[PDB]
Amino acid sequence: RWNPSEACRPLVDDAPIFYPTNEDFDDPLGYIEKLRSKAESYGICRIVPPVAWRPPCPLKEKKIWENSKFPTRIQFIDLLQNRFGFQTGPDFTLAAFQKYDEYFKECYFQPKVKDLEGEYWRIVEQATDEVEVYYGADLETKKFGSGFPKYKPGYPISEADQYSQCGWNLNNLSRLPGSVLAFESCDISGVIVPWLYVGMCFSTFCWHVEDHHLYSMNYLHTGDPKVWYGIPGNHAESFENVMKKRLPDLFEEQPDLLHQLVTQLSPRILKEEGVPVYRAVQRSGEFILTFPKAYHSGFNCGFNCAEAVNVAPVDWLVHGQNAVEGYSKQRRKSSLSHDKLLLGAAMEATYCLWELSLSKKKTPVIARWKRVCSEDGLLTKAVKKRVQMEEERLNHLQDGFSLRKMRECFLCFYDLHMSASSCKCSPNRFACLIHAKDLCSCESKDRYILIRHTLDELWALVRALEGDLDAIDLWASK
Ligand code: NI
Ligand SMILES: [Zn+2]
Ligand SMILES: [Zn+2]
Repeated sequence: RWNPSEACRPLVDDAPIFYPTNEDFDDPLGYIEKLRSKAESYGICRIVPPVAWRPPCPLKEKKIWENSKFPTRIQFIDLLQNRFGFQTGPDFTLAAFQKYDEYFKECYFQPKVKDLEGEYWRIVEQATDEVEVYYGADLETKKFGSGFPKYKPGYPISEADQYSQCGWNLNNLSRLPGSVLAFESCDISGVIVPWLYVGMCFSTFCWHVEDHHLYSMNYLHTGDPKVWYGIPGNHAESFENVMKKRLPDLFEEQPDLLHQLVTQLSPRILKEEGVPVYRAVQRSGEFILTFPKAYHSGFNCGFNCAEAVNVAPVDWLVHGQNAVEGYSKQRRKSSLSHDKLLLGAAMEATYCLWELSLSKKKTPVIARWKRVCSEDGLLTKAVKKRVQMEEERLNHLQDGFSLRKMRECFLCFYDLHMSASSCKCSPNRFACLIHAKDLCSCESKDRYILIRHTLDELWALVRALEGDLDAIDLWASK
């Protein structure tokens, strides 16, 4: 079934590859921050851990490897570009799935990475026959278990414990100090608690971008390589347009195709249309880093098991803001509360400044928070921007609206953590301040607004980030 004479490998330049020291790996967020200047213009990058950094994998224990079940879905590789969703497949264990991957490869190819790539794109672009494969995607590490070790009390000291404490352990990455996801109490699947992906030959994750345009970190625990293609964030729009222009219209039946994640488009076609694409080959024991609003896709070269999680350093905030605004225009539901995270970061920073006031010990965390909140600080800019948005929206209404001190918009599903407009007629139903008028049609006397913080309190927060001790004192008490 393999036809190497008609291979269709695209000519894609390689994404950058990094080799961090041990010291570099002692501080994940700082290293990511430094990687930004070098690799954000690419969209993705490959990260090779220092020599001998390789955590044990609990999934390999036979109680899980042989007996733990996960569902799969069916992908028709020949239909990914030229033609809908991935149908239910059979249940698998890791052992069974590895076995079937072996069977499949031997039948199919009677093979190095580039051969596999050429054949994959041959199937996608110009299919001679139908090719179906199974994919175990978005598996929740809570039920099944994580690929990373966890600390277990009552055991002798081992390297496993050290790995379980590590910041590059994807179970710990999301809520590290410096990542605003730490201010979300719920263990959101995928976003804060890592997802597991079990792949076989040709298993595909189509073109997509992360929810809220977050950072994405992926670790390949075991198995065959995974081929990645990535688009720079600043070209996202371009990509989108090309998708509308090179598959016209697989955007008719479903204006919402981009977010369905069932469509593949060759990097060849993207390059002919002027969209820069970069390539990475992820092998077991390696990381793939994905930047805000950076489209990515790819496929597996055989049986493997990967883990993925989100992270949100302060420099993401801007993007994040944009994202939810976009969602509001798209009438799409959010996966998290942005204002909650922003406010959380602001209050944490304010607390650190307040601690500096009392001449308490200066810690690396306190330092990091301080360097992002002055007049020029990124956090301060984010908060100030948000507050300005609130002021403008508030000004547009409250003609008799009335206010009450303290949830999605009924119309655009905007998260209402900060403020929510409602009426007497319809309690338990809310609108964002943009669509406050669209809620009811009642007279102003019956309208009103739930508000978490008065406007002067918010401006006080902005001032506190800029270093006013009275404002700092005020917000430290919250
Ligand atoms: Ni992703
Ligand atoms: Zn709204
Ligand atoms: Zn009303």
